[PDB]
Amino acid sequence: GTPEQLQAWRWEREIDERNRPLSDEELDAMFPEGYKVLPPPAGYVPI
Amino acid sequence: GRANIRLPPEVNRILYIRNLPYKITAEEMYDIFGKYGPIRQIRVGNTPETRGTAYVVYEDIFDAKNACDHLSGFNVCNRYLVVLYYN
Repeated sequence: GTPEQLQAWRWEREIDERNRPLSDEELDAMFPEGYKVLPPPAGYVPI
Repeated sequence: GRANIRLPPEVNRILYIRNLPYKITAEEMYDIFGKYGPIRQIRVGNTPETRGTAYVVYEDIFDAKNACDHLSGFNVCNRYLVVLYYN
């Protein structure tokens, strides 16, 4: 009988990438937490 | 060096507003902020500690700064509003 065993390691940070430009989606990431969107009312027809 | 030039880099298209009424609809907000031109996007506080204040986003930085000044000290429903920039 043999007490067969193993070991474990770790890994460093992820490799490089090319994050998107200052698109519309960054506005979501830049707005504070707890602020819901305010879309216009349905059927709104101004002048 | 720190000179003086208009359209400062400390300002963004995102304008923070304080002292907003607790009861208001999108109908009013689009009529108020749309008075100066097109509006990019708006959000409003929904938590007990956020309600009463909001940040508006304009399509340009030019039109944003133009109205930023003219909306300072504006009185609505017998209360004055306050304008600040995104830091």
